[PDB]
Amino acid sequence: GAHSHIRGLGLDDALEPRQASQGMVGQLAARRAAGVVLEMIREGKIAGRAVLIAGQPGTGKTAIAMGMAQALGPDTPFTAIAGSEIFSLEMSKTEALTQAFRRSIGVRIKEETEIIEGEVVEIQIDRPATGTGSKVGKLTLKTTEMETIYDLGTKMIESLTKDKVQAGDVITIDKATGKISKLGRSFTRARDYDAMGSQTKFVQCPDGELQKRKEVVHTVSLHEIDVINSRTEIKSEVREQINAKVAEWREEGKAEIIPGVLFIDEVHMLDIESFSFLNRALESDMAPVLIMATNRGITRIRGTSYQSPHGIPIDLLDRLLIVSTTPYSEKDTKQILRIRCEEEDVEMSEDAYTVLTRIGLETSLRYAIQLITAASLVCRKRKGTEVQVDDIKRVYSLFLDESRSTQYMKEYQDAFLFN
Amino acid sequence: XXXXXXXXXXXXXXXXXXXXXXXXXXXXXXXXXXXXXXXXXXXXXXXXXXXXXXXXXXXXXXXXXXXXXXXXXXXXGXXXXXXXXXXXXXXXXXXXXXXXXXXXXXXXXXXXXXXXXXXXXXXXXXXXXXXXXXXXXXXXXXXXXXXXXXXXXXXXXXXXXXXXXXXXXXXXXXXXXXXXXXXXXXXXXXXXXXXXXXXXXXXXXXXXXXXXXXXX
Amino acid sequence: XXXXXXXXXXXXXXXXXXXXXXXXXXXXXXXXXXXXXXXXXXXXXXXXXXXXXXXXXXXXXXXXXXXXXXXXXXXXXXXXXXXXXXXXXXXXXXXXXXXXXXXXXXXXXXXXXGXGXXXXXXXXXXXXXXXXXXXXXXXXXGXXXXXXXXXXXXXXXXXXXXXXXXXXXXXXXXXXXXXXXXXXXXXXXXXXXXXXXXXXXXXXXXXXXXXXXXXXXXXXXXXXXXXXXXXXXXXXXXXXXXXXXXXXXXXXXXXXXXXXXXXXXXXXXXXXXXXXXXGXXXXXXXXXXXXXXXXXXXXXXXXXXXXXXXXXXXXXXXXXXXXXXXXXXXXXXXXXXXXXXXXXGXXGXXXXXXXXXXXXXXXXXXXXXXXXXXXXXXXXXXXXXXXXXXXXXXXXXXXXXXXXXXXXXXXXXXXXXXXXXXXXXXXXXXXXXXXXXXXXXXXXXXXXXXXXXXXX
Amino acid sequence: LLAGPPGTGKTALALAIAQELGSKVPFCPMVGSEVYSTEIKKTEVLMENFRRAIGLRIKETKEVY
Ligand SMILES: Nc1ncnc2c1ncn2[C@@H]1O[C@H](COP(=O)(O)OP(=O)(O)O)[C@@H](O)[C@H]1O
Ligand SMILES: Nc1ncnc2c1ncn2[C@@H]1O[C@H](COP(=O)(O)OP(=O)(O)O)[C@@H](O)[C@H]1O
Repeated sequence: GAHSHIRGLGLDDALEPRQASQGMVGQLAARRAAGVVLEMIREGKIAGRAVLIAGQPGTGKTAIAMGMAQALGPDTPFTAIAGSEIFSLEMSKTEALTQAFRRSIGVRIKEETEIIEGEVVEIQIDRPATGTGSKVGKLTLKTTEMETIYDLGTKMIESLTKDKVQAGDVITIDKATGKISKLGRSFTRARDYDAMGSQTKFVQCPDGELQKRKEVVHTVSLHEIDVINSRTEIKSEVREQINAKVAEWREEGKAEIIPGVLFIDEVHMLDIESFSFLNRALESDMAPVLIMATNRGITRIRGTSYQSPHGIPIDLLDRLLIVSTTPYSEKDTKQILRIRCEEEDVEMSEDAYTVLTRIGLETSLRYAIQLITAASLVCRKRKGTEVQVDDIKRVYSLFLDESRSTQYMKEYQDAFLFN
Repeated sequence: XXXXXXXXXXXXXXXXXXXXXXXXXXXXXXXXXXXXXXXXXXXXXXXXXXXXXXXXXXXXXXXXXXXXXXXXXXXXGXXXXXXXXXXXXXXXXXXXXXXXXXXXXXXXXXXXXXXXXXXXXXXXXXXXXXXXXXXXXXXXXXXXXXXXXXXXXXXXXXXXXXXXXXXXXXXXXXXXXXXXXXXXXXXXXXXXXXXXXXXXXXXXXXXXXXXXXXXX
Repeated sequence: XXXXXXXXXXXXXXXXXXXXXXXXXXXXXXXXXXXXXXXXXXXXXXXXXXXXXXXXXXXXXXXXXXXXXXXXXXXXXXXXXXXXXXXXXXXXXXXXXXXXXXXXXXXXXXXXXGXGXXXXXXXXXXXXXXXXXXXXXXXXXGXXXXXXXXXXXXXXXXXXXXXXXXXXXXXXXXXXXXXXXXXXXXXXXXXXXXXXXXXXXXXXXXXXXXXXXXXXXXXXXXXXXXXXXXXXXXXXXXXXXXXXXXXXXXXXXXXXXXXXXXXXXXXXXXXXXXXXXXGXXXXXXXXXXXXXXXXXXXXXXXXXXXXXXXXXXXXXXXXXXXXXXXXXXXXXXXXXXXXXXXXXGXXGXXXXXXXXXXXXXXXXXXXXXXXXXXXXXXXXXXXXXXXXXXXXXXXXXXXXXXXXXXXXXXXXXXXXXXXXXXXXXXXXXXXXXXXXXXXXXXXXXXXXXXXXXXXX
Repeated sequence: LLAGPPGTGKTALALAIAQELGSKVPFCPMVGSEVYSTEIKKTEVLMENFRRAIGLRIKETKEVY
């Protein structure tokens, strides 16, 4: 959720940054280049191309990544995993990369039917059904909130004629929200009491749907379908037959797949055998787009004995688009803070809004944020319900920055490791 | 096809429209792809009754109820052909309110899927439907869907054409749509269209008024 | 886009809005022999200036209207009307122009509004036809101007029905437009404009208050429905609506009452806040409708609602005493009301009974709210008032005008209760009166029984 | 990315954290060297020490005199 606020690159139609759209601060040149890349994508020119972000650490360039993910579409799949996360004990590297890719592709699987859901005593005015339309009015049945004034659908009679008088009525009877009902495609029905069997003690729970309807996808990722079809390390025959399954699904037009975008960071964690997979993987039929982010300089490629910029093999480097920009200033950081502040739903004095940035701007964005909640708890303690400098600085008793965290504690180390 | 030939339509064809009522029953069994064939049959059939169609008008009414059901259960291209055929008649303009529910089926189509298929139909359907039907209220509803298609939906010549049918409605809605704006390629096209009537004569009108007064 | 350039223009036209026009009006008045040249000249002049045309029309219309109101549109009045009509027709076409046109249209209507005022001889009819076209092509905002339309609605309702109902059909469509969709495309709430439409609904209630067509009823219902179920709250319109509700409910099929009932419970809370803003209207209305049912004595479900409303009357009285209160004033009001209702059959019954109802309510609650020997002062007079209720009604009630004993019972009960909760305090002259009146009535056994029991 | 604890008396605190989070919760301390075992391999001991650290509060009903 460290990027919930993000909504996209935030530029005009002429590829110019309105500097605050979508909730992204400053960082002009980066967003601009990212927009150019967005274009490149929308014309398939990124075929046999990828883009690498030469970031500065302690900043998590993921921001612009998520932004591009948004600006591509509403729900374009987007996964971000760490380069080091491929050396598992269980999964092979191939297994891991394949899982990532099949986790970067989605589908469109919607369907149709009609039946209500709800919970009320089995004395129903909709136990009969007039037909298509409201047939209820300001009908008032028992829910846990209040009575209702609403409209209903068509097929409500038979099911309640099917509904026997049960001890426990989370069954298709009525609606009592207050506003609106209908049938909808539920088919998620049985005859059952309104409770389950709990761990410590056992009590009753008055519950139940108010309504129910969905033209469903609710399963959208190539990787999702797989664990759907495994236990509640994946057998290939499952995958290919799933791929075989969808292979026709798409033909009818019933199903539609979209590319996504995948984001690795710390690419220098990989090795040649990993890259060799990618530049073969990417040139496939409909592979998603790829973005990478490092903060190392000239470096030895892992798995060999050679230097190369960022530790990337030349062949891959030639076919790349390199983007990079600056660490933050002050002004932005405050603005950056506010965003996360309001996202974290915290009462911060603009007085605090100085003592804190002067920490982060000196130390790092991704750490200062990491403190934000850590003050609310003493605000919960001091009853203060608001954060001036009063708190983080007070709990700067228990607070200190990265050099302080890393280095001065590395100096806490360098204190004693001297002996 | 015989009816198309015998299109002269004797009482044989009157009862062929009764056979089309039997074909409506054929359709019921859902006749599968054969109901699309039956739809064609009925289309012709419809074509006959064009003479008087009072009983036939009601024959068709019953039939149309069923037809509506057919294309609502949603029997694709079937519906397209049917729709047009149906339309070619008269007299329902409430049947088209049910057809507005069919255009409701026409939305969510956001793709870009395989071809203009369904859309083409709708596109085609539009002005034709618009010519008669004239639930202008739902004209606006329809228009919403139309607009989208027109904007960006692969087949632009169809959307444009669909919009041209909508253009014929010549609406406050027409001008509203125009004003509303779009990818504008098509909007400009339609806006340009966005005229066609002729009048004036700030003298002729006056004369007419005078004449009227005199008459009074 | 490019219509901002045009809106600037529309604004200007409005803003700016004349030799031609003057000439035209004057000459129109003075045309009586031969003048077509002048006529067409004028036309072209005030064609280039739609605003001018409209304005001219309006003023002319007004003067014309007064003089011609004195009649059923003979000769020149008719001429004028027709001229206007023709012009409009032509221009309506010509002037598929701006929103200057829109507001000018509003003005025109408004004159047409006044034309209808007495409904002329059809001039208004043709103006309505123009509107029908007009509104039929409108899809515009001009909310306020929509109000002139309000005037028009009223006008048509006063002139039989027919094409004004079609204009209702037009107006029905217009109401749909009030709660519509151009702004839906834009995308928002309003809420505030729902309340704007609730004011209109005040105008729709006036349409109801005229006569004919179930459309209004439907509308009302919908409006109210919409209005709540969300959670929306802001006061004055609610105060209004009620009045209207009451009115139509009285008028027929008591659906108004149902609406009102729901509203009322809600408002008892909601109107606790609304009485902070003085649900003065609410109070009066409440009383009115309470009595309306009370006259009917009791409309079951509505009556059931009203038994609960007797309880809610008490509830809201804890607030209507803030509106108006205490022993002295209570009694005064009661007496006045009594006299009034006595001197007034059904509605006088209503007045007096309302008071009692209020009075009776008050009585049991005031057994609960207070005094002992100071109570007596009012008590005897309360008893007196109770006796006086029967004095003013009872047999008066027994002939025509429609209330009930219920009150009697109520009062008795409350008093009894408090009193007994102690024991015997304080009865006295109030009690004297009580026994007397009890006896007086002796109808029927129920009440008599009650009396005796209370006494003992 | 940080630094920290030298010398003595750390695990005391781990066990402290153990007691306060309710009584009798799982606490299985292990050293990093465990995984480099020749008999069994890593994943084994890893999952083992995990399911060492999972508490089940089994509530049972007994027929008592
Ligand atoms: N709203 C935000 N939330 C979190 N991080 C942000 C936000 N805005 C900017 N950043 C961080 O600021 C950093 C900027 O680093 P920069 O030097 O611009 O990288 P590069 O040189 O590759 O352009 C990025 O890592 C990004 O994560
Ligand atoms: N103020 C204090 N009160 C009680 N015990 C303390 C206090 N300060 C330090 N300690 C002790 O520090 C000790 C840590 O030493 P030890 O038990 O050997 O743990 P470890 O070997 O993991 O460092 C704990 O036994 C704890 O009792």
